[PDB]
Amino acid sequence: RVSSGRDLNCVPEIADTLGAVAKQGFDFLCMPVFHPRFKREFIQEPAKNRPGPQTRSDLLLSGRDWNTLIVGKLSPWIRPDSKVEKIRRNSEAAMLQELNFGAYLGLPAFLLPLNQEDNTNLARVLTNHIHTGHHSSMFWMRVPLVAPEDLRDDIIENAPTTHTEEYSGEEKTWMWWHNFRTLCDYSKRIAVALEIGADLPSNHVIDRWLGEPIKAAILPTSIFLTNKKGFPVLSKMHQRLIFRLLKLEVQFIITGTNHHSEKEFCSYLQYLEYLSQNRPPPNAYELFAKGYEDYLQSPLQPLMDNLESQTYEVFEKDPIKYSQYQQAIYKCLLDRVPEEEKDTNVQVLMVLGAGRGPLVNASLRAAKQADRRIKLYAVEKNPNAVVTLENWQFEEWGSQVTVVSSDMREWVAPEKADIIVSELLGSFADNELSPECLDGAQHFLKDDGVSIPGEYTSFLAPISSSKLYNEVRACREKDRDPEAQFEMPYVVRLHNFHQLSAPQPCFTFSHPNRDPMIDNNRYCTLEFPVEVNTVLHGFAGYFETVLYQDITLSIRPETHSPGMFSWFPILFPIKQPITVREGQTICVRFWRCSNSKKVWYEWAVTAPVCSAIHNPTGRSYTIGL
Amino acid sequence: PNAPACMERQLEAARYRSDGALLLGASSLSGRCWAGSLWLFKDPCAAPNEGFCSAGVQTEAGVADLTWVGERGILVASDSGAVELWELDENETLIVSKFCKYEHDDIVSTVSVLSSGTQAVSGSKDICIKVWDLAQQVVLSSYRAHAAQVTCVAASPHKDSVFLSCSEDNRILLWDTRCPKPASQIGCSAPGYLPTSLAWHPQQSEVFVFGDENGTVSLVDTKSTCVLSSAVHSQCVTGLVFSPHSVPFLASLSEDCSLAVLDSSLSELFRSQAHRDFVRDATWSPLNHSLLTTVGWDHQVVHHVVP
Ligand SMILES: *CCNc1ncnc2c1ccn2[C@@H]1O[C@H]([C@H](O)c2ccc(Cl)cc2)[C@@H](O)[C@H]1O
Repeated sequence: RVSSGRDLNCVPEIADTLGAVAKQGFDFLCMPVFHPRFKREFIQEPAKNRPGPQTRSDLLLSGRDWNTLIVGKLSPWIRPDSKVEKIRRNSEAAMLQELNFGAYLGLPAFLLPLNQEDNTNLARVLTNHIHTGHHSSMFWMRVPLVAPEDLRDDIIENAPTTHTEEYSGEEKTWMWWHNFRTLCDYSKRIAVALEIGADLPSNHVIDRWLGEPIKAAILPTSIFLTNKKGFPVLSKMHQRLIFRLLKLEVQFIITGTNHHSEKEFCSYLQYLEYLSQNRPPPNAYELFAKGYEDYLQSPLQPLMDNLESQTYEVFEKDPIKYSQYQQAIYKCLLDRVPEEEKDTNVQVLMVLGAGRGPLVNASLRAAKQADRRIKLYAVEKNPNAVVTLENWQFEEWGSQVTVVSSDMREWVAPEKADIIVSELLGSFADNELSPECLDGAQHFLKDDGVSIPGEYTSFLAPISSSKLYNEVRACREKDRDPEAQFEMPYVVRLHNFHQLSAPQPCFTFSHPNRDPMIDNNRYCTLEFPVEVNTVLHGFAGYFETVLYQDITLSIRPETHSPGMFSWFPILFPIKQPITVREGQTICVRFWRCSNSKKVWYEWAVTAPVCSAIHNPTGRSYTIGL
Repeated sequence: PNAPACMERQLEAARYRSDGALLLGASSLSGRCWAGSLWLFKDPCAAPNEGFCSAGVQTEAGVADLTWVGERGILVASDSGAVELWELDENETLIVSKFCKYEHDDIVSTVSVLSSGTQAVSGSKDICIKVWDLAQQVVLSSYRAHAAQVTCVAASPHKDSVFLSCSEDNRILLWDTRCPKPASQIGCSAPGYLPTSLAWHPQQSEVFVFGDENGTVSLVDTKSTCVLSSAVHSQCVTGLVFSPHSVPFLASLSEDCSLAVLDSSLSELFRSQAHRDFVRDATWSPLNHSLLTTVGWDHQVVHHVVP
């Protein structure tokens, strides 16, 4: 089912019109709150002293209906950016009046057009309304994919429609929004209602609206084609855009009169319903993700913090993860234990960070299908998890499994290991400090020992998302640096965003670490070719890991282990967004830093312009050793 | 007389027929119900009084513009997106929906009947202009030439294929449906203020006039490229109607609530502060060429005697 509303600019009786609209299947109505033609004077006698009511009464609907069913519409004569002073002044007073009435009625939203380049005074007035108390209404800026000047019929003989391509010119409606929303200081109460035309622009123009807070998509009746039976439908390119828009959960607004007068008006809506039903259904990754879209979270630090029971349960319920660990152990045992020794040679196998035992069980299940013999140690520092291990051990595993209740860097071991197994990896690979752990744990690996995992690599990609930028921006908290929220990574199911460049590897680690003098500190420079005009708000992080040989795990989208929903991507924000023009290179710099107590990341953009270095000295964000 | 008891507060249109009987359009722009109505007054001086009138009817919606279709028919620009044709019965007592076609996507704001009288052209906030067949009850052609609301469309007095239009995109278009690209822009050099009202000169087929949103009326000779212009009003020029006089006078109305009457060189002859709200129309008496009738949103029907 779709959430969908009707747009009208003529309502003779609210009561009847709303009833008519509910009948046809719509969830809400967009209508004027003063009559669209009812121009009003605020300065000049005599017209200013016009008596009578200025509009209809709020008594005409229940407060409930006003709150849920009605979206206000600015009167289309209101022109705050006219070149005529008298009109600018009336339009100010008028805009304020209409907006203050919108808020008086408790309307959930209120539409305003962006239909020219200069909306500066319009933004000024709206902004001032927003800062006149902390009332919660939304503002939908009605803006078209294609400016009306660039879709006019080619019928003025001495003013033809330009037939040459204008890459930047064709995106101009995006920049109207960008300017307008920038002026209003990225208010969360200002969203886009994107109006779709009969002919769509080129793909890049549609791609500009990736990352933007599209709350609504306006579909005129005129854009609908007709199938052979007379019903209204849409071109396959228009259908593509609708499928993209359904993933953004936008409210669909239908505007204009009925052109398919052979059929009634619920048909237009019933088409969208049909299109909603007939999308590709929610896959095994995207079933769990639902709920967590663009929801910022703190990255776990299972070293510094002791993970909760339900937290272990989440990351345990992921069968792909463990069948791959089972397989990587299965294969390793074979390569180390020849068939002739399948009873004499017992492999010393240490799970480091055993949690509640799923890698212990995967280590058992693997030693069965390979028909080799294994002595297990299960090291876990979380004494709450160790409760679960020792209960498993007494009830099931017997003294095959020695549970060790220890930090792996404190533990003195009875014997060296043939295989160390671990899952100390986070969404940016090394962000739970797997390197530091396994380095301190290296002294109790046999001279010829194996680590599973043997390798992991972090990846980065630049992104545009004005939605997430604002989401981060909203994480200000008392009693700390007011920009600290920008100097820290979030784990998040990135959703409304545009990836500006192919992921590239950032930091790689190897275990066992042969290199005599080690140092897990790092400095990496990445250059991201960008082929679009866009605005950079951050860098998405992902990772890959080699458990053993060809057996791998990945959340890098292009090599994702299918159906591994555990790990969402990471997000490194930046403080000020950076304009990027098509053909430019975004150069970013990442450092992994540490002292003996803390590890952290720092980062900056150097091209096309420089940012500040983010998180210097881990002032805003550190990972505890 | 078979009509509504109360007529709506806001009078939009006022047009004399060839015999002298007054047509009135009214909408309600405030209050519970936002609709409109059509009214005939064989007594010009009895208007706007409802029960002492010749005929009347309610429209579903408001009335942005109307005009006569000859002598029996009334063409209507609705808020609904409808062009509607209402025609009198033979007795001239009822007023009957002849057709009501929902063809524009937003409010229909301007309408003008062509010289044949069997075709007409409507303009709208949906940015389109449409040419209509009044016998067949259809849109023959539909043109999106403009980039903003179409503010005014005016048929050529005598040439059935020619008409003006003007829009909030700052364009004044001379149309000629005979040409394959029918529209043609008439640049008054700069981006000077938006065109608000239009009127062809009734005796010179090459001439027209237009008013702007800054209260300036201007004299245009099609080809020459803005002869003369006068700052007549202090606010938007809502309408321009030339008189039926031999060397005619030009009535100019505005949102400064003032009528003015102008000569060949746009010099001011008369001026009336009579209205206390916006002046929405003007129509000259075909029985007395000194007389001029205005309506307003103050619900007055003034009758001016012009020297
Ligand atoms: C690396 C330094 N110290 C150390 N010693 C022992 N156990 C450690 C540890 C650091 C983390 N951990 C344990 O590793 C487990 C791992 O992070 C994890 C997380 C989720 C799931 Cl489902 C399994 C395993 C944690 O259990 C952590 O305490």
